[PDB]
Amino acid sequence: AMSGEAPGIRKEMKDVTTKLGEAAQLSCQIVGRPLPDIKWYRFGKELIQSRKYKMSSDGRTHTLTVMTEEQEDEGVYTCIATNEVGEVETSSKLLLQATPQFHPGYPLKEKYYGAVGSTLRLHVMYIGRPVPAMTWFHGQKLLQNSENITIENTEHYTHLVMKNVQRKTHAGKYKVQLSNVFGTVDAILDVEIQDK
Repeated sequence: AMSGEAPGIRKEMKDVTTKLGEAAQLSCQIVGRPLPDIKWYRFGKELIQSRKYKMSSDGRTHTLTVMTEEQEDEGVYTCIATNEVGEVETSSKLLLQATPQFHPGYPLKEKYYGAVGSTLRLHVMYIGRPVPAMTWFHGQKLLQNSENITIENTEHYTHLVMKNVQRKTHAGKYKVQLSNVFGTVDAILDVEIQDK
């Protein structure tokens, strides 16, 4: 006809939390005449329906189902509703839940070796949502950022860098600890310094 109604949001998308590895339903209501066509977006790219991204619409309620497998599934999801009259946009975030766990796929070795006088970097990949409190220990001493020690913590890893390693000062056992509301986990790394 002469007139159609551009898609209108009845219920906007809301933030959703789901256990990592389980299904996540992101839903919203948008109404238009003609009925709106739905597209889902992720990092500026259109999501195409698959087994991982299931898409449901009855013309009013639009739901995206994400079968979470990895931490990277978390984040922004955008639903765009369109018709000849116009288009609307709505976005929300997916929050994952996972007990702190050292990343399988990047197994930690028992012993690590640092050349004398060189910098040693311990790069530990982990799985944990929400991002866990991360802590490093050398013996019974809690590691803190300083001139020769730096610790970069990310939602994907905890990175310890030690400058100018010497056997008397840097050799020994190290403990990396990850903790969140769900639980805690730790690993012990045996560091040895080799003259070279």
